[PDB]
Amino acid sequence: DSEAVVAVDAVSFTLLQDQLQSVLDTLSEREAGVVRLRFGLTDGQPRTLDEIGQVYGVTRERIRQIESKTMSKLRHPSRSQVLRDYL
Amino acid sequence: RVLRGSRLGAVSYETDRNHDLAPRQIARYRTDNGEEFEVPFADDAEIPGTWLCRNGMEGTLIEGDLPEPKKVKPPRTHWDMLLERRSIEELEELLKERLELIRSRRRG
Amino acid sequence: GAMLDVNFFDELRIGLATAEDIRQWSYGEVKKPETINYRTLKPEKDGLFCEKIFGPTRDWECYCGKYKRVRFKGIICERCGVEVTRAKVRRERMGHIELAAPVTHIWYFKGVPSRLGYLLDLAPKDLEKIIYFAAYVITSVDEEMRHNELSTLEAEMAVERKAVEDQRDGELEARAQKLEADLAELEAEGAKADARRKVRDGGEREMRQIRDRAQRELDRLEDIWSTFTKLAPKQLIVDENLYRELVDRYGEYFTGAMGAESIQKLIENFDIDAEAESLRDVIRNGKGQKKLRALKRLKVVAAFQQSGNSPMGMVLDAVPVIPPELRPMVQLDGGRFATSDLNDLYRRVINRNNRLKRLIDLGAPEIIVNNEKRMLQESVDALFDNGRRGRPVTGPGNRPLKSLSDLLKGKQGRFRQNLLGKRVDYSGRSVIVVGPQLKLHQCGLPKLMALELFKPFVMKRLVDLNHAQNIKSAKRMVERQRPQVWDVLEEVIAEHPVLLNRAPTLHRLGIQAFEPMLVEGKAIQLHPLVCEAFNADFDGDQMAVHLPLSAEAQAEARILMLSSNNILSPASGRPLAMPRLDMVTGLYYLTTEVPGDTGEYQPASGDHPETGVYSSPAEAIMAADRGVLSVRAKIKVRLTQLRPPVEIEAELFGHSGWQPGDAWMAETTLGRVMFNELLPLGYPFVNKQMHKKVQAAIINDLAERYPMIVVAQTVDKLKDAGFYWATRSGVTVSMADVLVPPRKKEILDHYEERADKVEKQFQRGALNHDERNEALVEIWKEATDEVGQALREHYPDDNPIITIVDSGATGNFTQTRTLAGMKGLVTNPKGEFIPRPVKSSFREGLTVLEYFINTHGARKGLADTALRTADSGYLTRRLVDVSQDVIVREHDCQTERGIVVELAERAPDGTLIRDPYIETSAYARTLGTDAVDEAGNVIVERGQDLGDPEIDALLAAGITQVKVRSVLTCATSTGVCATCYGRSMATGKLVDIGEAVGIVAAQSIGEPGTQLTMITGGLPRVQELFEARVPRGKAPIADVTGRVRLEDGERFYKITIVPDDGGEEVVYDKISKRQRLRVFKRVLSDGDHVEVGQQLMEGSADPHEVLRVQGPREVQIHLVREVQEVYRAQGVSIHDKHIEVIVRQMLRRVTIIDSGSTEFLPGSLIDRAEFEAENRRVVAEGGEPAAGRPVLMGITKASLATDSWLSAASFQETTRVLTDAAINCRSDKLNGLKENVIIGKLIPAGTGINRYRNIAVQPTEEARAAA
DNA sequence: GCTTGACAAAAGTGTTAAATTGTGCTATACT
DNA sequence: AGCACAATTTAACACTTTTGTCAAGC
DNA sequence: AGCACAATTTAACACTTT
DNA sequence: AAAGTGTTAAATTGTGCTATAC
Ligand SMILES: [Mg+2]
Ligand SMILES: [Zn+2]
Ligand SMILES: [Zn+2]
Repeated sequence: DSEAVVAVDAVSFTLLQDQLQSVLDTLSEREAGVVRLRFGLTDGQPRTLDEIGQVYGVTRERIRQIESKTMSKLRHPSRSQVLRDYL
Repeated sequence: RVLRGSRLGAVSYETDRNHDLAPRQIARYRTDNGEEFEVPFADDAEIPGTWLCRNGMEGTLIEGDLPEPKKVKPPRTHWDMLLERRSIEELEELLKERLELIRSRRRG
Repeated sequence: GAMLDVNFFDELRIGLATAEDIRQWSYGEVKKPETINYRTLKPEKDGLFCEKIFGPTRDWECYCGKYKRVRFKGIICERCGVEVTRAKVRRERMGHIELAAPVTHIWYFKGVPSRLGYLLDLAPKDLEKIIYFAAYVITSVDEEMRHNELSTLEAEMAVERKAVEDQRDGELEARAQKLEADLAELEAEGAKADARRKVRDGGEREMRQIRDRAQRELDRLEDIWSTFTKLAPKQLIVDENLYRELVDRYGEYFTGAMGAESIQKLIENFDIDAEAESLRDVIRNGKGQKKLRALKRLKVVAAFQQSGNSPMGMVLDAVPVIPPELRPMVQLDGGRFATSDLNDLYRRVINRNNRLKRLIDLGAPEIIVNNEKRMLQESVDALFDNGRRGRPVTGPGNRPLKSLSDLLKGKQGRFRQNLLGKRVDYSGRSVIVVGPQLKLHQCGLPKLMALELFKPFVMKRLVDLNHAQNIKSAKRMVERQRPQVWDVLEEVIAEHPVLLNRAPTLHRLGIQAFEPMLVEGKAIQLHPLVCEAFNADFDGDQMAVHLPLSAEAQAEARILMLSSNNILSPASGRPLAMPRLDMVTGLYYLTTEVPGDTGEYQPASGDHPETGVYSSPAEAIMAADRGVLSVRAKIKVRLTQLRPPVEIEAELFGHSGWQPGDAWMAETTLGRVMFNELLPLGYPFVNKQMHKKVQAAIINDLAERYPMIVVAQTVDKLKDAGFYWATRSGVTVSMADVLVPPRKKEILDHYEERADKVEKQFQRGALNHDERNEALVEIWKEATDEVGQALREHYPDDNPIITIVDSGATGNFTQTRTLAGMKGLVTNPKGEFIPRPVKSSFREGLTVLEYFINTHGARKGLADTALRTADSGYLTRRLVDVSQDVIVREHDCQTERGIVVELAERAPDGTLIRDPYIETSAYARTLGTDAVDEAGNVIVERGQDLGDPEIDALLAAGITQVKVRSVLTCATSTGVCATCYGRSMATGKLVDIGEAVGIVAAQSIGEPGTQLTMITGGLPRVQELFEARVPRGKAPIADVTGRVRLEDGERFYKITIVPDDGGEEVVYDKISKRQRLRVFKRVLSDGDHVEVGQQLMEGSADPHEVLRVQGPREVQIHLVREVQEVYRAQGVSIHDKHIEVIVRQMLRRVTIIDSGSTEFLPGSLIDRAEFEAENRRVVAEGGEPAAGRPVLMGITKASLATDSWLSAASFQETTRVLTDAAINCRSDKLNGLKENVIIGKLIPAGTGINRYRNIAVQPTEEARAAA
């Protein structure tokens, strides 16, 4: 049965979620919310840049440069080394 | 060799939840033999008049909309297959013929 | 009550499903015979896989795809109708099909006995004619109209009869006028005679034809009216033309139909109380075959009357559909599809149902509709139970399709394949090799098998240590076998026990826990002492390794199932981890004494001193390291650290004979000192030659008196010294050691001369064929035994072939007699003896013909071994199943009943010699009464364990009979008590209060059944006794005391016993001449006094007659003795408490003579406790006690007639148990340990009962106090 | 820290042609 | 088999709207 | 294939018409 | 004396089982 639950993957996904929250907690208050709404880590449904700009009161280009700075901050080796093993 | 197989489908890994879920409204349909069925629906959804219920037979909504009989016909109901190949004058001059055979055979 | 069924199970109730229940489970009606699309491979709507009805194929996505996330759940997509939910509810929602014509359930029509036939009083041969459209059945008749209009109807009938007669006499007058015209116009002129005779003959012929055609149609018109005048419901009309004549004429007075709708109409007009009262009254008043039949019908009528059932569930109107994940459609790679063989039957049912629904609306003649309904009935019958009525439905390849009934039956059914025994994770298996340096609790493990076995533990520990970043790199590091993980595996493997198991698992010692230790290689290293328990040999056997995970399972492996906690056997009590084949001959070469050896005790004083003394065993070892001393030479050491025997310590010290440091001189060998240094410090010096029986006695005394950790270390030291001296013993086999007897030739010549005289007397004509066969058999048996004696007396006592036999290491003497000497007689394929016989030996070599003769028995033995080990597992299975609810329940029930033990009969004067079988019937019991000698005192008081010193004290006191408490007379409600059971043979102390002693008692009888070779004598005799059948060599017993008249007669026998009271004599007519009469006291014949239950012929008395005549306390003696005789004839010791545990489960029930008035059908087998309860209540509300006698029934019949319906269906006859559990609406309570195994609960025995698993554990305060 | 203008790709959306599926009919005589 | 015809589903394209990205600027 | 067992028939019976 | 007629035994069919692991 190939559509079954592999037991050593469902543990690894849980530890990946915990490590993801542990890495995202070292960021600031707004950039972590921008990432969690841009990729849908809290609700499951992703958002657009206008959807985050509606809740933060700015345009799409202000949200986009915040995201483009946060993704550069996450490519730091202190933030990339503990996540590189999961891919 | 091993021969893996799959019933076609997927297994997703969202951890389950039970508090925030988009809101739903309940319709109620009524079938022909007086049964009541409750169907949930999304709020942004046009609730239809007729629903194929759990009983196996169609049930309309509890309101009085009366949407459509949709003018559906019989199909061929023999006759039609008789009337399409044989005309009325050939039948009327035959049936009466047969009718007279009821008159002559009864008394000899 | 709980549809989710999560951990709250109080009962589990079965019952018939009405049509209101089938359309209540279901989530919609499947109405198309479609499974899946051919292009898009998506399930079609309203088909056998439809999403709408059974659920979503993908998790949280609808069919069209509008809703695809967990934010919408519980809602139904308004465009496609599929409720968005998990996707594994496709294996739990049902579905139903609405039949356009009713259909009878096949289990309730084609059973044995047929329940629909009993419920309607219709024959099954008539029921099959009705429901498969072959005969109309009258279902109602208006009696009032047929009563009062009968006169006008017969008056109108006489009109048609006289119309037939009038047309008859009109044609007869026409024939009369025609023959008058013939005999007028032909005879008006001159004519020939014979042609006029032919004319008058042909006129008579046509007149006869007229009156006889009229006679035939008159008889037809009489027959239809005679059929109408006797009309009644539940009739049959097989004519199929007479029914149309009854419908067009007198068609208003009745109704008739065909098939399942007519059966439904008969069930509608069925008053259960009238049939119940009539069936009650028939068995009360009448007798004969009519009474014996009505009990069978009263069973099913009372079943439908008592409960809240109704018979309308026997005919169906909606058919449920199993969810599509239990009959999947799996796409194998390569784009291939596999369906699960239930889809074709569902497709055929819905196909023929749709075609019937189309033929009815279209309007059709009756023949096509009846053919369609019969096809629908056969399709649903093929779905429910294939191959029962008619020929089975086949697929491609002429194989029968698998129906729903074939998922539950058999040794493949869901029941014995996937519910009672499963495949497990965290396990492996490998070949086994011998591990002679390990301790008893250890076992080697291959490091690859232990790395793959212990994978999550090492995957955790190498992340607790900084060796990997996370769990994924740890998994990759383990799968790549990086060199750091072997340092971590020894950390995570320490003190973590593993269960080792070897199939077949005959007794409970075939699963044992060991602690592991990593061993290079790929073979499991087993300890050389547990091989007796596993019955493992090292010629290629494989064993399985399981890993217990939780803390409870680790505690159970460390405390309950460790290898060094189970030394003795639960069957007999003998030590099973005793030394064997090599260790026995090592200790036998050690501790023997050779006279005249090197450095013996000389003394020849007068010119030189004794020169055989030694200051200590250290000086003797230093002497034996030179060439001066042999180990098996008699010397006189001075031991300062070994305790002397009681006879020597009594005269040396007496008041305190302690030996840590006090000296005493011992005349022994050196080898017995080096043996006794292995035994414990307080143990007395032995000074005997170590046989195997001596070592069994030594280990048995160590198990009785010393603690359990001393015996294991002693057994390990004994195996070490045994291997070290077996390798020095000098036991080799060469052909120069196989000494032939030097006078074999003259012995064979003398017996050949005797055989030649016998053959000469046969060829002369003196004695016939079978007599000379028997004479040759006797002569060559005497020749065989004489050459055996010559070979026995020729051999030296230190031969390597004869030392292995005499030390009890392995083998016996007869094989040695076949090695050097004579093979003897060889059996036939028939079983008789070949009168030749084989006079060569396996050292001289056989000839061609003697080898070809020997192959007969040598292959018959192998085939019998295979068939015998096939037969023994069935007996072990039945014995486990009949006796699983015999567990220890309380400490003492305080009964005073008890059996008596034979226990050392007198002699002829003679004080008292022991009974031979005391250690199996009187050892490990408890006293019911205080023993008393001849006015004496109480020598052994009530409630003692009856060990060795108590038995010797009872034998010294001169009392030869002891009333003993037992399990046949135990007084608890459910299970036995601890003091009634006695000492558990495996632990050596009293039994605990959770031991499942019924399963131990079944395994102790089932294990040695393979060594039972064989009126019957082998394993069929045990199978005959435990099934309680009537034997083929049935011997009659007496019914009363009196005098026996033995009469011959018409070439069999006659025996008539006349009483002394007197009364009616007893007469037994036909006893065949092969069954010889029976000796006890001359021998039986005539002029004889008979006892009450004396046996009259030799053979085997059936247990039913001895139960009926002598009561239960004698049938217990008979069953225990007749089983233990078969087990004693082959040298197997099973204690009688196991056979008593089995035998107690047979006599638990009574049969009913007279019902009284309390719900008990006559001839039914009810439990004794429930019978006494309903006879306790009956003194209130009118005293009429139900009368019943005790019955004795076999293990299959008792194991099938149990309360639990889930435990009985998993055993035998799953269909006919499941189909009368459902009629009675029988519920289960889950109290045995076969249903808790099925449902996944804890069994109620051992650590699963409440008083053991409700232990609260808290630190004592001083310690919480001191921390 | 944040907004505006401008541009380009991605996603819905409507319509329309094609491909795909469902259903009726074929008359020497045939049992 | 084989063909004819209606009903239905799909895919393809044109056109509009959303969503994202670049350079400038206070 | 067989071994056992329980349900379902030929036939073997006295009893009552004809 | 024939002719059924129902009740009582030997023949007659069907059902269920037949070890364990790789
Ligand atoms: Mg072997
Ligand atoms: Zn949908
Ligand atoms: Zn008791």
